[PDB]
Amino acid sequence: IVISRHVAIPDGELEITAIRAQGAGGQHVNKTSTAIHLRFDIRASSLPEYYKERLLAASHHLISSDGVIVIKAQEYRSQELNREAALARLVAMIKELTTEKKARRPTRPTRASKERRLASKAQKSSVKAMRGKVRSGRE
RNA sequence: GGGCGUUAAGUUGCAGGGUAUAGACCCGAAACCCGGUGAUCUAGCCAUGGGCAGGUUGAAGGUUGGGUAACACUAACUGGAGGACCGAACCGACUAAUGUCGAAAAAUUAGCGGAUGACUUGUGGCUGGGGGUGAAAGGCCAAUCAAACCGGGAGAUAGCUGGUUCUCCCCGAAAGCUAUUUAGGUAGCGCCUCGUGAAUUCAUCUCCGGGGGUAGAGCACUGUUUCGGCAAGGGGGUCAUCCCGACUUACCAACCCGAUGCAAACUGCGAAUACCGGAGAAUGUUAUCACGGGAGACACACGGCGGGUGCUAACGUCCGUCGUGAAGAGGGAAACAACCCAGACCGCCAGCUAAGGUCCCAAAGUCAUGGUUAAGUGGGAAACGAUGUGGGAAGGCCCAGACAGCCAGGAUGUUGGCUUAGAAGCAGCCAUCAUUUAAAGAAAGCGUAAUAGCUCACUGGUCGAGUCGGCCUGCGCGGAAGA
RNA sequence: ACACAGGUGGUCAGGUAGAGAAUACCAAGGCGCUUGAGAGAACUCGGGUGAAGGAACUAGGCAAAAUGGUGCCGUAACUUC
RNA sequence: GUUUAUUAAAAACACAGCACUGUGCAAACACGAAAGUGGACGUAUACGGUGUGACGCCUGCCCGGUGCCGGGAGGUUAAU
RNA sequence: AAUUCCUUGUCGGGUAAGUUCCGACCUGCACGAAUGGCGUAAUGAUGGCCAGGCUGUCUCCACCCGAGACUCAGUGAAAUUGAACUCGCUGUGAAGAUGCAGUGUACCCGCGGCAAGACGGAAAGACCCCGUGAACCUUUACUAUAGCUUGACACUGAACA
RNA sequence: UCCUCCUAAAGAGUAACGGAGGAGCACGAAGGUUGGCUAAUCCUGGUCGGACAUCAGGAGGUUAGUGCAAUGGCAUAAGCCAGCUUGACUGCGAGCGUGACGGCGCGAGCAGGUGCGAAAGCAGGUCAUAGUGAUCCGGUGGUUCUGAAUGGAAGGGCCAUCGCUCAACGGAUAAAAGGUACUCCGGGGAUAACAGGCUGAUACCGCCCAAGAGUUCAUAUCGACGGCGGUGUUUGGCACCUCGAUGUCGGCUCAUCACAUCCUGGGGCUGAAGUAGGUCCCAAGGGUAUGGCUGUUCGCCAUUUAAAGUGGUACGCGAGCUGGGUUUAGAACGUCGUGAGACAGUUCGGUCCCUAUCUGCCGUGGGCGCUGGAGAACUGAGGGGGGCUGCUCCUAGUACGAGAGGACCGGAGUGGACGCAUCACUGGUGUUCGGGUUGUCAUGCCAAUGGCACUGCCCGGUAGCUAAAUGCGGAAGAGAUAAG
RNA sequence: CGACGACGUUGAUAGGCCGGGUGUGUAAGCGCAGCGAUGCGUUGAGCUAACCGGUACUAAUGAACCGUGAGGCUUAACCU
RNA sequence: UGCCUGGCGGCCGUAGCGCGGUGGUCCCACCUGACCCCAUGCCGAACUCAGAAGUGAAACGCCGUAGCGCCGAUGGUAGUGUGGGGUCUCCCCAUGCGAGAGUAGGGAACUGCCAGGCAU
RNA sequence: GGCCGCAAGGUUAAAACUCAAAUGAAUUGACGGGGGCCCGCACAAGCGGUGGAGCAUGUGGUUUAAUUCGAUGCAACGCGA
RNA sequence: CUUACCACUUUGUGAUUCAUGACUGGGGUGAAGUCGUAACAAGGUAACCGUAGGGGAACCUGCGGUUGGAUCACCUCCU
RNA sequence: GCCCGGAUAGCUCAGUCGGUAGAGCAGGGGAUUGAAAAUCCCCGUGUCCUCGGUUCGAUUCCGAGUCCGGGCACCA
RNA sequence: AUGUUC
Ligand SMILES: [Mg+2]
Ligand SMILES: [Mg+2]
Ligand SMILES: [Mg+2]
Ligand SMILES: [Mg+2]
Ligand SMILES: [Mg+2]
Ligand SMILES: [Mg+2]
Ligand SMILES: [Mg+2]
Ligand SMILES: [Mg+2]
Ligand SMILES: [Mg+2]
Ligand SMILES: [Mg+2]
Ligand SMILES: [Mg+2]
Ligand SMILES: [Mg+2]
Ligand SMILES: [Mg+2]
Ligand SMILES: [Mg+2]
Ligand SMILES: [Mg+2]
Ligand SMILES: [Mg+2]
Ligand SMILES: [Mg+2]
Ligand SMILES: [Mg+2]
Ligand SMILES: [Mg+2]
Ligand SMILES: [Mg+2]
Ligand SMILES: [Mg+2]
Ligand SMILES: [Mg+2]
Ligand SMILES: [Mg+2]
Ligand SMILES: [Mg+2]
Ligand SMILES: [Mg+2]
Ligand SMILES: [Mg+2]
Ligand SMILES: [Mg+2]
Ligand SMILES: [Mg+2]
Ligand SMILES: [Mg+2]
Ligand SMILES: [Mg+2]
Ligand SMILES: [Mg+2]
Ligand SMILES: [Mg+2]
Ligand SMILES: [Mg+2]
Ligand SMILES: [Mg+2]
Ligand SMILES: [Mg+2]
Ligand SMILES: [Mg+2]
Ligand SMILES: [Mg+2]
Ligand SMILES: [Mg+2]
Ligand SMILES: [Mg+2]
Ligand SMILES: [Mg+2]
Ligand SMILES: [Mg+2]
Ligand SMILES: [Mg+2]
Ligand SMILES: [Mg+2]
Ligand SMILES: [Mg+2]
Ligand SMILES: [Mg+2]
Ligand SMILES: [Mg+2]
Ligand SMILES: [Mg+2]
Ligand SMILES: [Mg+2]
Ligand SMILES: [Mg+2]
Ligand SMILES: [Mg+2]
Ligand SMILES: [Mg+2]
Ligand SMILES: [Mg+2]
Ligand SMILES: [Mg+2]
Ligand SMILES: [Mg+2]
Ligand SMILES: [Mg+2]
Ligand SMILES: [Mg+2]
Ligand SMILES: [Mg+2]
Ligand SMILES: [Mg+2]
Ligand SMILES: [Mg+2]
Ligand SMILES: [Mg+2]
Ligand SMILES: [Mg+2]
Ligand SMILES: [Mg+2]
Ligand SMILES: [Mg+2]
Ligand SMILES: [Mg+2]
Ligand SMILES: [Mg+2]
Ligand SMILES: [Mg+2]
Ligand SMILES: [Mg+2]
Ligand SMILES: [Mg+2]
Ligand SMILES: [Mg+2]
Ligand SMILES: [Mg+2]
Ligand SMILES: [Mg+2]
Ligand SMILES: [Mg+2]
Ligand SMILES: [Mg+2]
Ligand SMILES: [Mg+2]
Ligand SMILES: [Mg+2]
Ligand SMILES: [Mg+2]
Ligand SMILES: [Mg+2]
Ligand SMILES: [Mg+2]
Ligand SMILES: [Mg+2]
Ligand SMILES: [Mg+2]
Ligand SMILES: [Mg+2]
Ligand SMILES: [Mg+2]
Ligand SMILES: [Mg+2]
Ligand SMILES: [Mg+2]
Ligand SMILES: [Mg+2]
Ligand SMILES: [Mg+2]
Ligand SMILES: [Mg+2]
Ligand SMILES: [Mg+2]
Ligand SMILES: [Mg+2]
Ligand SMILES: [Mg+2]
Ligand SMILES: [Mg+2]
Ligand SMILES: [Mg+2]
Ligand SMILES: [Mg+2]
Ligand SMILES: [Mg+2]
Ligand SMILES: [Mg+2]
Ligand SMILES: [Mg+2]
Ligand SMILES: [Mg+2]
Ligand SMILES: [Mg+2]
Ligand SMILES: [Mg+2]
Ligand SMILES: [Mg+2]
Ligand SMILES: [Mg+2]
Ligand SMILES: [Mg+2]
Ligand SMILES: [Mg+2]
Ligand SMILES: [Mg+2]
Ligand SMILES: [Mg+2]
Ligand SMILES: [Mg+2]
Ligand SMILES: [Mg+2]
Ligand SMILES: [Mg+2]
Ligand SMILES: [Mg+2]
Ligand SMILES: [Mg+2]
Ligand SMILES: [Mg+2]
Ligand SMILES: [Mg+2]
Ligand SMILES: [Mg+2]
Ligand SMILES: [Mg+2]
Ligand SMILES: [Mg+2]
Ligand code: NA
Repeated sequence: IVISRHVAIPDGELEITAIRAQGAGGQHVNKTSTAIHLRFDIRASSLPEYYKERLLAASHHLISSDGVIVIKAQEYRSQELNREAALARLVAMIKELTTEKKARRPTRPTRASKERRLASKAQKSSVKAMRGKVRSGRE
């Protein structure tokens, strides 16, 4: 229920229910609801802004069209493991969907290249000057 | 000196208890090993005969004619290969329904795959049990297969269930310790019973001799803890470089000092109760101890008290002590082993009581006296809330008039000089009755930026006689929602 | 185990339509499957039909429906021709 | 094509092809206490085992480990 | 992906909506080259997905034809079964009551039918644990052993260097 | 296995997968004896030398040390330092403590032979408790022992002593790993999975204090740090029932109950202008979606609805149905393992039985009763069924509002779903009516018919039954209340 | 299945019959045209199940059986 | 017989610290010297010996002094055996036992044998 | 895309898009870790030094209020001074 | 009234073409960047052509081919 | 919820058994070069994680915290 | 001997 030094998941918006797992187990998996179905609204949730407008904007299999982080944690057996695991997946995915890429600063050409350009310009011009038709005043 | 003996009479039957070896209280395995019967189903093979309606495609090749130096190549006709196609018999078993004490220990109905083959089938033969065979599933080997069937070892073994058969009488436990490839068995001991022997032996109570370190308490000690003083040393720098700063020596700060607590692994203190002795009275069917025969038992549960663990959860678990149930009926707690009373030898159409009860179901008080409760509280629940209602002690205000009503004044410097573009009697830190009378602020809730104003705090007038809160308290109410 | 919807090798194998030992109706031949008689309810079994819609049922078009023969025209990607 | 008769008919087994490898024929190997028989009245273009499973493109690195093959120098080593 | 936990990854397609499907991306938990890798026309009672058609599979079932079912006559079983004069509820209780407590209802008795209960019937639970139980199977568990293999001795001798 | 503390309830003992530590040794001096001595740590000065070296004095009090853990001790020291020495002896041992036993432990004194001391005296190991191993089988030495005819001897015995992380430490063998989903047998609810039960940590719900947010204002709403409960819906805990069987996910069909109400119905506050909301009381009468994906409860999504409630009922219901999943035996992929095999990891395939006796319930009768007998019609105790609601319009562009927008209250009409009834319509069916038609057999033959082929395949179709077809119902009203 | 409703010769209870309806859809035979298949006339005929209105033609027969004979006792309002 | 001192015991903080004072005929104490018995893990510091000059300074002993330590009642409280009760993770009643700390207060020790000196 | 190939590939054979060049021969030069001659304290042969220490001096750097400006490779760094 | 013809239209299956598509292979340009030096002299291993293999890339290696590659008698005679 | 190996100059690491600071890289300053490389010389780096017990001494020993990969958290 | 780049 914690992300960073300032962003905290207040846990008042963490609608966890317990469903019956999918897979093997015999007569325990049929009858012991252990898959943690974690639901976590995003819009009306009291996380800081710049989180809501980013989570809702991004497209991820967990977050629904109503804007609810949906987790189906059934990778472990007992509800303590599944609850800690679903909370871990939620923490991780909110971390990952709230980290932003750094702003690529687009560079300018080097001053060495600018002077190389101007020197090539001057060299071809120095050639072209004495190139071509010569002027005269005599006949 | 010490260990073992030294005093006693054994022995032979008979009956009985126990042990030991024999199956040894009976029934009950999975299996193991022998010696044999099985390939008339089935897996494979061998030999010898059978079966495959009908309809499709149409290869190689062959002929012919081109085309080639010759091939090559190509066209037509021909021919009929194929684990080829469609499909009946035949073989099989993919889907579904039915059937599931069926018609059938696996079928039937409708569909389905192969259907000239690595096919199918008839007759006969061969391969055999840790062996056969296997287009491999651990499949099949006579409805039986991760080692067939029959007989024998064999009554295997079974620390495991189940059962144990007539009667009466006396005594009558344990589910603990220790040890265990040991935990659900067993052995010794503790507990039971039957004998033998031995002492005031043992028990109860009283007095006396005792040692504890628990409850309690305490902080001299080990840790811990909050304050305040004491605080030098750490301390930022505004200690200025080698020397340092009366300020920071606010912070920290050991100890000390004074107090405040806490502890199972703390004790400068320390009970009750148990326990060990000594002595004595009374009582107790000698209940004590030693030896000998026979055991059972070593899965205990609850309740009270002291505790560990758990969450001061569990009808949880693990201990100590006691009791009960187990192995104890009866009365009571509606029913309810373990809670309360009480320990049933048999009979009685007798009586007194215990716990519990007395209006009716249901035996007994509509008992007596004095109170409380108004909620079915009694007859389920906490924090908390409440002018519910008894009782107490005390305090405040009161016939110089008490509290509440009542028409009603309560204010000019008080926008106060005052972030003053308002915080105006009532959004500013600051204060600022500071005159007037009995009273009245440089004032609370409102337009609150306040004038425009409201009430308001306070005094007076009537009314007149109780009133104000606060505490202890007893019984109550709300909090109090479930299939 | 039964007077058991099972299994059992070989031969003969007619007419009409059909390619035909499939199939449908028949001849020679054989049998009416060893309890019946009523009634005409649920419900089950084997079936027929269905408005409108058409997989919305569902695990899944299981089932059921549908197509289905001969002759002629045509017949794509892909290909090991 | 075959399979779990009697709940699995498949992606499982087989399969033609491929490779490794043993085997010189009294073959290897197997059933046999042995004789013998199969292999096979076969002879390396053949047999047995192993793995993969038509066809096309292919099949990369490691010999440290375990196994197999080769060595015999040395060490250790049995009966005697 | 027959391999992928996160996972319903992301993207595109398909659908109005697609955890499956198809095509890609690669972050391959844990593909990978004859214990084969990749692709592949044909084949497949093979697995997944889609569309056309078709229909009672379905909203939503309705009617009808037969065989049972039901009544009559004949023959006539079975599983099960302590006994029975065999109610509901709330509670108690070896902790999910026909039987106990309290209470309410219910004249005795059949026939058709349903199946919630009688912890219904069937199978001394195939799950789990225990047995100082068993079987098979695996292996660099232990102990052996068949077989394969070395050497000595024997059958086995001679001459020579 | 052993040692120490606590738990341990003031004799001993006393358990737990309770809380804390340690040992598997060391030392011929770290023992004995005689003699002697007394710390740690602060303060003050002193070459290096100081935070802390050895140095001197004061304070202190054992707060040091005891070879090693903890406890009990220790100053007469058991601590520290010196000289001599080996009593770290040999044979015994009154008594006693502790053990079920095996054993363990303390021991004054006696005989011998010693050390220390002047001597009394002390000394058979260390301040104590840990530092360990039963028997068997053997080894080596010694020996008044035995010695298979006799003498030897081998061997055996007694004494000394050696070899066992036999540490699973009372030690089953000198010698020991696994799979079984191919399983089998004996048992257990003594002991697990589901279900039930006890509890409620967890979960869900409510309440208390409430700083603060809310342009100001704690409460329109939310509520920080904290606190008190309730429910028995999850996950748990425990193992009470069931292991001589209680079938388990989901689905379908059938419901039933609670209210902690999703809609409808009635209210309060509102940061409620109106519509619309938010929240909190009352309320269970009725209603509460179809689809795509997945086996899914769950969820996402599309589209509706007035609403798409939360829960109990063996997380209802399989002697009602399915079997996709989970769970058999086949097979494969990834991974692990050398291998058998294994995987709450996938993937393809995979037998779901029962004739209802009782209770229950849906209907339906027989007997008898109710008092002469009989046929009718009823009263009505009591019980059951039913109770849902949208849209449009008028009220009215009215109230309100700046305008967009837009009422309450009250009427009307048409729908949705549900139920009852019926066949006049629309139809379906209608194998019992009529016709068409393929093949074939027969009626001698043409014609006409009949049989059989699913009713042969079809086209129609009467009555009846029926829904998709039509009509009708939810009331209005009254009484007594709920919140208010 | 019991049951419930109707009727049992003074009868429409069922069956049949007549008529009607409804449905199917122009029967067979005959005649004509056509070589024939077929078509046309008779001919909206024929058949018509449960429906409707009637009609004793058949069957619902006289009977027999069960149920009987004034209804307990005691108290109370009256003629007695 | 009384004072003082020495040695050895009783008891082991009422019995000890701290402050203040007193002793030197005797005893004790320091002290002289270490030549000798003897010792210093170096040193007559310690021991040891031979001595007595001086000293009561320390130490020792004696008398006041509570400043401290220490002892500490009566009551009450906690706790508890036993038997009941409850509003039962803790209390109450009856009865029995009765703390710890604290309070008033106490408290500057008492005592035995022998030896010596002093005074009788 | 076609035809061919088993395959690697071959063969037939474009366009979008950009660039004002891409090229061939030949001259002069520069360069070669190309050749051939020839030379200079270039190497070799030697002698003595620098880098090592201190100092003077100048720069680079850092600092300052400025540390004035300029050279900055041989050809600046006891340089203009 | 009906018979053949044929528009329009509806099927089913192709053909071609146009636009479009996750992702991808190359290309060109820009080029300020990174890693190398392959080529140009004997470019320091001559280069290049074909072909096959490998590698991060220029390219490297193998087989064959071309010169569009620079000196080419470095212990010698007298022949 | 732990547990297996772990916390070391500026960095990759070594390395012992109480009395360790060792290697390599890198870096700096030179040497060369026209200059950057590449090379050739010279130079020095930590108290062995915040710690908390022990010991006369902590990196070598036992426990909280960074958690490195992870290992397990399975059975009906 | 190999021995890059502005
Ligand atoms: Mg599993
Ligand atoms: Mg065996
Ligand atoms: Mg035989
Ligand atoms: Mg067929
Ligand atoms: Mg066929
Ligand atoms: Mg045969
Ligand atoms: Mg198998
Ligand atoms: Mg068989
Ligand atoms: Mg066997
Ligand atoms: Mg025997
Ligand atoms: Mg037996
Ligand atoms: Mg008795
Ligand atoms: Mg036991
Ligand atoms: Mg046992
Ligand atoms: Mg205490
Ligand atoms: Mg303390
Ligand atoms: Mg204590
Ligand atoms: Mg026990
Ligand atoms: Mg018993
Ligand atoms: Mg009793
Ligand atoms: Mg009783
Ligand atoms: Mg009773
Ligand atoms: Mg009770
Ligand atoms: Mg209350
Ligand atoms: Mg018969
Ligand atoms: Mg038969
Ligand atoms: Mg036939
Ligand atoms: Mg019959
Ligand atoms: Mg019928
Ligand atoms: Mg049909
Ligand atoms: Mg019909
Ligand atoms: Mg239809
Ligand atoms: Mg239709
Ligand atoms: Mg359609
Ligand atoms: Mg669907
Ligand atoms: Mg089908
Ligand atoms: Mg069909
Ligand atoms: Mg096949
Ligand atoms: Mg076969
Ligand atoms: Mg089968
Ligand atoms: Mg078969
Ligand atoms: Mg294969
Ligand atoms: Mg390979
Ligand atoms: Mg090798
Ligand atoms: Mg070898
Ligand atoms: Mg996906
Ligand atoms: Mg998608
Ligand atoms: Mg894909
Ligand atoms: Mg391989
Ligand atoms: Mg393969
Ligand atoms: Mg009968
Ligand atoms: Mg009950
Ligand atoms: Mg039934
Ligand atoms: Mg049963
Ligand atoms: Mg069993
Ligand atoms: Mg004790
Ligand atoms: Mg005790
Ligand atoms: Mg001594
Ligand atoms: Mg100093
Ligand atoms: Mg010692
Ligand atoms: Mg010791
Ligand atoms: Mg032994
Ligand atoms: Mg002899
Ligand atoms: Mg043992
Ligand atoms: Mg043991
Ligand atoms: Mg043992
Ligand atoms: Mg398997
Ligand atoms: Mg039990
Ligand atoms: Mg359970
Ligand atoms: Mg505020
Ligand atoms: Mg509030
Ligand atoms: Mg149990
Ligand atoms: Mg448990
Ligand atoms: Mg228990
Ligand atoms: Mg139960
Ligand atoms: Mg069970
Ligand atoms: Mg309510
Ligand atoms: Mg109600
Ligand atoms: Mg009503
Ligand atoms: Mg409802
Ligand atoms: Mg459950
Ligand atoms: Mg269920
Ligand atoms: Mg069933
Ligand atoms: Mg179910
Ligand atoms: Mg049931
Ligand atoms: Mg199948
Ligand atoms: Mg299936
Ligand atoms: Mg009702
Ligand atoms: Mg009609
Ligand atoms: Mg009709
Ligand atoms: Mg009809
Ligand atoms: Mg005829
Ligand atoms: Mg005819
Ligand atoms: Mg016939
Ligand atoms: Mg019709
Ligand atoms: Mg009303
Ligand atoms: Mg008529
Ligand atoms: Mg006509
Ligand atoms: Mg006619
Ligand atoms: Mg007292
Ligand atoms: Mg006291
Ligand atoms: Mg080309
Ligand atoms: Mg030189
Ligand atoms: Mg230098
Ligand atoms: Mg120099
Ligand atoms: Mg110059
Ligand atoms: Mg090159
Ligand atoms: Mg070169
Ligand atoms: Mg190069
Ligand atoms: Mg080159
Ligand atoms: Mg290479
Ligand atoms: Mg950790
Ligand atoms: Mg450089
Ligand atoms: Mg270095
Ligand atoms: Mg570069
Ligand atoms: Na190898």
